[PDB]
Amino acid sequence: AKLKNHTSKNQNRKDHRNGIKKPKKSAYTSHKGMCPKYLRNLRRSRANDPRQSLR
Amino acid sequence: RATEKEKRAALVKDHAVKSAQVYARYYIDLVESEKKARENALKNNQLYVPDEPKVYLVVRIRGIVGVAPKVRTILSLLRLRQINNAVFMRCNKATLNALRIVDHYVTYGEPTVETIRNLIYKRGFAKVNGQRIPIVDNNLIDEQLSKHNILCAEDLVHEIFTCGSSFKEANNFLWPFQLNSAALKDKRNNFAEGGDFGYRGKYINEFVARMI
Amino acid sequence: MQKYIVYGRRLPSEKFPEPEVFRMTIYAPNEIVAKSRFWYHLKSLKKIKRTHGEILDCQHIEENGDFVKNFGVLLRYRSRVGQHNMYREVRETTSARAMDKVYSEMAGQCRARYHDIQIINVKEVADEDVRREKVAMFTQKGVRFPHPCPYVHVKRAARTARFQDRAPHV
Amino acid sequence: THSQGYRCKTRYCFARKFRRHGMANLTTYNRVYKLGQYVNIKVNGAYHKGMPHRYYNGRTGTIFNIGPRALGVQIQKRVRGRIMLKRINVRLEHVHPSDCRKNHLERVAANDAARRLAKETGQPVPCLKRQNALPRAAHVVSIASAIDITPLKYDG
Amino acid sequence: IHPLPHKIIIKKRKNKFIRFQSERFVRVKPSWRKPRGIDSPMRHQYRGQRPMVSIGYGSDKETRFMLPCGFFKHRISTVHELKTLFMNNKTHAAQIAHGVSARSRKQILEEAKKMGVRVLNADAKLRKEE
Amino acid sequence: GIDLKTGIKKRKVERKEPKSPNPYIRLLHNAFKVVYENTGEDFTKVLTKRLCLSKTNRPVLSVSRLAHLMHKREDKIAVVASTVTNDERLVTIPRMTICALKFSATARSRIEKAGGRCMSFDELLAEKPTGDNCVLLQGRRSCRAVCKKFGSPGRPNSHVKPKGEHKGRRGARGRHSW
RNA sequence: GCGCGUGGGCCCCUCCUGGUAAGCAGGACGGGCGAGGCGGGACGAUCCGGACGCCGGGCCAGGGUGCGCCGCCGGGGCCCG
Repeated sequence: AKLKNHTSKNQNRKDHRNGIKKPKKSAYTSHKGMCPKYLRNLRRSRANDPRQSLR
Repeated sequence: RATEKEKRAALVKDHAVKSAQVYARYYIDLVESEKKARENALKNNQLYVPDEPKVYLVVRIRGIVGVAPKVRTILSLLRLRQINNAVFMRCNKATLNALRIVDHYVTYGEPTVETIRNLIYKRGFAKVNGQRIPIVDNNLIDEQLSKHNILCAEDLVHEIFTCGSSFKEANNFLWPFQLNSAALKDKRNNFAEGGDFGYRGKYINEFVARMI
Repeated sequence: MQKYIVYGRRLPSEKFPEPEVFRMTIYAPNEIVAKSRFWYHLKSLKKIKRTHGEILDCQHIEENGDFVKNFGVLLRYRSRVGQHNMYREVRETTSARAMDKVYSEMAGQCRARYHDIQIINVKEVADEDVRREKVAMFTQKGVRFPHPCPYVHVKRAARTARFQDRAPHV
Repeated sequence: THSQGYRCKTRYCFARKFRRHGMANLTTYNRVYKLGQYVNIKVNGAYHKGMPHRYYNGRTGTIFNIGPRALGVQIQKRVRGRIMLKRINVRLEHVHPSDCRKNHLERVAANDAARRLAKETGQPVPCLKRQNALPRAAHVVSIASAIDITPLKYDG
Repeated sequence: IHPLPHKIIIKKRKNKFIRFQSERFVRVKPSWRKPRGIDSPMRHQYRGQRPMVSIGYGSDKETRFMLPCGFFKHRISTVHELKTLFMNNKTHAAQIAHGVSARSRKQILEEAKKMGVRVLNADAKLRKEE
Repeated sequence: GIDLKTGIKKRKVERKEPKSPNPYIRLLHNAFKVVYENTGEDFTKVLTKRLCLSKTNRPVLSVSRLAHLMHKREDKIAVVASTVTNDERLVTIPRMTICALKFSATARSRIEKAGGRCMSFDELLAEKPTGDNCVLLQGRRSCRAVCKKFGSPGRPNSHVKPKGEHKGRRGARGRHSW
């Protein structure tokens, strides 16, 4: 018949067992959702002089 | 190179003989200075407030069962992981504020030099390579704390009693003191309500003497 | 049980470089409880919380107690109904010793513990000024009374294992 | 909750202040923003385009993107045991500059100023580390006029 | 016939750790089995229950396996097998196996007598003269 | 009795030994571990552990990778803890000393024909045990096909590929398919 | 990286919703039992202390100290637990 609809007890403990994990370091610098124009300029700018890896 | 162990012993022993003679005179200068300063104040209808405590001895009085998640974290940082364990703390606003959160699980106060020496010599053990090694000789203190300028055992007792610059390194060096059972009376009321938890002040020394 | 004169003042401020000093005569078991009571009072009477102020000096005043004097204590206790005011007189050698007798008779008769009772004042009253008869009867020059509890010499019988040959006379 | 639409439980959150209804002060648009700047997100109810969710109100973040009419902000949301960087695009009105690092920025410069003197006049350097209050000190205080205080008799 | 001096042998439990409920039923043999029941009083170690086998009961490594005579046991079945005890086994002692017949026990015991090796069962199967 | 779980992140297992039945690998690991213990050099510690790693952890380095990796430093000896496989695509291989656990037949011939030396871990222990004029080089560990298919294909930010043919349009034709 | 069990929970503390209420139903922070020996609460799953290898000595928590039943006295007040 009727069982528990919802509980939150222990869920915080379970989260903190090994958790509270910070989100990577690459994510903080990723170019996802950045301005398409700014990113094109960055590529053109870093494609000239010492930064350039074009050979 | 095998020799020089005796030469270090000579320098370490020399620092020890001079330090005990000088430190004891320093400790007796304090009583004369405080009593005279209080006399001078008394003549001028003034009160000499003494320095607010610089170091506290904190002893866990409750066990590991049912501890709150925050209280567990603060007591772990205070190096109190088992009942009857004692550690020295440096009195700062941050340390004092966190002690209030874990007051129900500990009793604390300001230790005398006599209490300091007895814990350091009877129950003192060191943390070397994360190992609890007995403090039976001045050589061990010198091999880990001479960088912090603490060649001898009296040099250690001074660092803790007078909260010196090398207090963080010297207190960490001492392994949390493991002491005998506490007499207690009420562990749930506070020394201010007649129980034993919380600040006991000078009475921390009396409590610790039974557990050495 | 002790008798202390706890001095205290709010921490110096830019507005008030020198703050007013308060002195309180507090009877308590220990210095730590005495300083708690001082701040319980200053928190309410002067709006000075313990963290706001500082205790300049806690001074234990010991007393000479070679002669019995009548100490009158005015106090306020919170009962199951609410706060009440009461004046109790106790004849004792020292003011700390009479505070013990007052807190013994406040727990026994009024069922009020030390933290419920707040002592307004303690002041020695002379024989002429005693307003309470339980203290007045003793103040008269000559008091002759039979031993109040002469049967209390049954302490002797615990040692005897209660195997005495004759029933002891009182 | 039985209804969980974009703007649920936002009656007092996205409401304007007592006397602060109306259009935005033009400084909100005028204030210059730079990439990596710390920005505090406080939603303004009047402007409805680019509105961050009620979760994003009260969250400090960094500007990943500076774009036409909109600032992309990276805020960290703890979902379960993992804190996740969430990249949101918020219009000018609902974002504000943050003074989070201002005390650090102030301290860095003050530390250098004392050090600059330590290189020149007064060569010894004062400790440039914050101290957590410390346990008072000694001092002699004149009891002189000390008011004798007594607990006052109960009134009522 | 005499071993190295050795350190006092201390046995943590003299008794043999009987299984639980082995007295009540003949079907339950006394060989120890870990109690593994949802409501097993033995596994909950409530007061008054039998003791539980654990590594804490282990004997000192230095004196373990040693027999009451201060010697360790090597089970010999032949006179060539008396070569283990021959290679300077001053600590060990020899037990002849049960299968070895009295004819062969006599030869093994003579070799042991020359070597000085102590034989634990030196009266075994010695019934008069065959 | 003692709360020892508040700040401790639990023991982390590592390969303190080579699980290899191969005698020669066990004999070399013990050999270089004894050197590391007596002389505490990083080169001998990294080699000691590299020998204990599993085959998947240790990938092959080709004779075209080693040529490119040692282009600036032909003098330095290239120490590989796996197998050197030849790259026929590199027509001409440069001459260098290489010390590897194994060398394929073609890769032993090509380096020797070039005038280079194929040394062995025993020759390294005898000639340069601490690692003077030597570089520890590794193959690409993510080169494994299995490594490429790890993940959750079907999640938006997976960039993985499904295991099996699939042959259908739901979830595969776009972020909005499904 | 591989994978298992689990997805009927229930109690305590405090904060709550429906109900006259319920050892009733439904929620929240932490803790506990589940899966926690042991001493106490006369008895009890969860209470109060304490969280466990095998032992010897010492200390003493909680709770008590007429006798069953280990361990108590001294002082002040009250009095048909």
